[PDB]
Amino acid sequence: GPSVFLFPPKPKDTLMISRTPEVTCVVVDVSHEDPEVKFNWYVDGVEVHNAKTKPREEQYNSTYRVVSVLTVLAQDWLNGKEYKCKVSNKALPAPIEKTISKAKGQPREPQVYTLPPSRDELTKNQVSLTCLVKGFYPSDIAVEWESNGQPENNYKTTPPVLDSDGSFFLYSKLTVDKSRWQQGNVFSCSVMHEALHNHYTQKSLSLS
Amino acid sequence: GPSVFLFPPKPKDTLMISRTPEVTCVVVDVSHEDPEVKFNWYVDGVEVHNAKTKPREEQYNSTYRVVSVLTVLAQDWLNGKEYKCKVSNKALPAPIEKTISKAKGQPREPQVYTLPPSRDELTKNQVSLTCLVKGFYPSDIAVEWESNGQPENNYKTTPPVLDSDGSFFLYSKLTVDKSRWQQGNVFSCSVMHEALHNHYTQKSLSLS
Ligand SMILES: *[C@@H]1O[C@H](CO[C@@H]2O[C@@H](C)[C@@H](O)[C@@H](O)[C@@H]2O)[C@@H](O[C@@H]2O[C@H](CO)[C@@H](O[C@@H]3O[C@H](CO[C@H]4O[C@H](CO)[C@@H](O)[C@H](O)[C@@H]4O[C@@H]4O[C@H](CO)[C@@H](O)[C@H](O)[C@H]4NC(C)=O)[C@@H](O)[C@H](O[C@H]4O[C@H](CO)[C@@H](O)[C@H](O)[C@@H]4O[C@@H]4O[C@H](CO)[C@@H](O)[C@H](O)[C@H]4NC(C)=O)[C@@H]3O)[C@H](O)[C@H]2NC(C)=O)[C@H](O)[C@H]1NC(C)=O
Ligand SMILES: *[C@@H]1O[C@H](CO[C@@H]2O[C@@H](C)[C@@H](O)[C@@H](O)[C@@H]2O)[C@@H](O[C@@H]2O[C@H](CO)[C@@H](O[C@@H]3O[C@H](CO[C@H]4O[C@H](CO)[C@@H](O)[C@H](O)[C@@H]4O[C@@H]4O[C@H](CO)[C@@H](O)[C@H](O)[C@H]4NC(C)=O)[C@@H](O)[C@H](O[C@H]4O[C@H](CO)[C@@H](O)[C@H](O)[C@@H]4O[C@@H]4O[C@H](CO)[C@@H](O)[C@H](O)[C@H]4NC(C)=O)[C@@H]3O)[C@H](O)[C@H]2NC(C)=O)[C@H](O)[C@H]1NC(C)=O
Repeated sequence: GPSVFLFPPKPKDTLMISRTPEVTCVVVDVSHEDPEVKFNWYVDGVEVHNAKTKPREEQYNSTYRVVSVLTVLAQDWLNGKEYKCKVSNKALPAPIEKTISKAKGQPREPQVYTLPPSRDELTKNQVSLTCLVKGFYPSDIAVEWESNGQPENNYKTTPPVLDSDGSFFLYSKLTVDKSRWQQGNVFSCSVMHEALHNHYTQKSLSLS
Repeated sequence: GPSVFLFPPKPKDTLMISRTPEVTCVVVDVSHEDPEVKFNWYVDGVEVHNAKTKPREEQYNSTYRVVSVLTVLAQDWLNGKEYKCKVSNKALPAPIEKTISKAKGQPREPQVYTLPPSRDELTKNQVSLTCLVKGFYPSDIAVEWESNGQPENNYKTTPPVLDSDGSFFLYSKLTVDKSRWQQGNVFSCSVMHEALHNHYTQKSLSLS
């Protein structure tokens, strides 16, 4: 048979003014001769109807893949509303409810430190810039790098890791031409998280 | 019905002289009235019999959980031998083969930089020490921290992240009493990876 998966809004969507955060009910594994599902959504059990079943797109496993999407208020998600996606299907002898909400636990304000490349790393053509972002709850957050109010292309962020004190940390690495870090050039780590002021801070980092 | 999961040896096991690296065939979801499985193992298809079905231990889902374990040569794994765990079960109308070997691709020697805590982090009681370990392949690796030839207890390592250039990176964070980092005290990041010399390097980091 099948199995149902539920996914939460994106950090940036819920912590930014004019975005469109949404929850995404992914039904995977559907049998051809019975490929019709049926979604009924609920916010805190209260049945809401901003549904959006995006018609049934195809796959490889000789099976199938139906998906709904429910737009939702940012302050809704942040205030811990529960979002029950109720799948009703013919081929199943029972629906498959799957609830999910924000993570409860006390929010925690991330500390952000930016870290210059190790003296040794100069021997290369491109150098690494490190953003440490520790001690935060819940795990949802969003990191980004820029310079001159312009995004940077070459950075990659580790996913959050459960720290020893039940909070999270993570690093985001930025890579640049060694020439740039030298000169004087200034670069910024931007973090977006619940527990932050205006949900947003930004630490710079450069050369002395 | 069920589903089968296969897991590879641990990094340290295969890159260290006298360890006992093993592959672990985890059969999850077993029916009570038909809870008997059968494993037949193969190294590169050649059937080997260092099997080890650890009798069937229990669970919660009103289902079931049978497991085998096959010891194996370190240089075997590192040389890309393929390890087919063949599950034969009654309740299934077909076995469930699941192959897995080392990751193919050209091994790549990790660069290791250690990073002191950001000037601002001194306002706290405990300080963070960073190990950057980048540009390596395959993803298997093992990090560890110590001081005075003694392990440290408070560190946590991110899992490897796919970098832009098809290699991996990761950081390992070590936490210490601010008092220690000060003094003069020296700390070491220890890395164990295929592409390394003797499969092992270790960079130190301290105060000037
Ligand atoms: C054949 O049918 C389908 C078709 O899939 C096709 O074949 C497979 C093999 C792949 O090659 C596909 O590329 C290909 O299209 C197969 O369907 C798959 O089914 C498996 C399970 O049977 C699913 O694995 C799950 O993955 C989720 C999260 O995965 C995201 O990223 C995956 C890529 O790695 C991607 O596959 C998923 O679609 C999903 O996609 C994400 O979608 C959102 C949309 O906005 C996006 O933001 C993401 O970026 C996007 N990612 C991508 C790349 O698309 C994983 O979380 C599930 O496991 C969780 O839950 C399990 C318990 O239910 C638990 O055991 C796990 O440990 C894990 O637990 C989670 O842990 C963390 C907390 O730290 C957190 O993630 C969760 O909160 C927590 N969950 C819970 C509730 O505990 C799960 O493993 C795939 O989703 C699915 N593939 C696709 C594309 O849907 C299927 O394999 C075949 N049929 C079979 C079984 O024979
Ligand atoms: C009855 O209960 C048990 C309890 O399990 C869980 O318990 C509760 C608390 C919740 O978390 C529930 O989500 C869940 O019920 C269920 O047993 C579970 O079975 C599910 C699905 O059958 C498993 O999900 C998979 O997890 C594996 C990894 O599992 C390791 O790590 C887990 C968390 O980190 C841990 O819980 C496991 O114990 C296990 O631990 C490892 O064990 C070995 C043994 O020695 C050890 O050596 C390792 O060191 C150790 N790992 C460590 C360090 O933690 C994961 O691999 C699977 O994800 C891949 O496959 C999915 C297939 O569905 C796919 O959806 C994913 O996207 C993902 O994709 C893979 O990507 C890799 C990339 O390299 C690739 O190699 C694979 O080919 C590819 N696989 C694909 C696509 O198929 C998967 O998420 C649970 O782990 C397992 N739980 C336990 C306790 O074992 C059981 O299902 C329940 N009955 C039901 C629901 O019917």
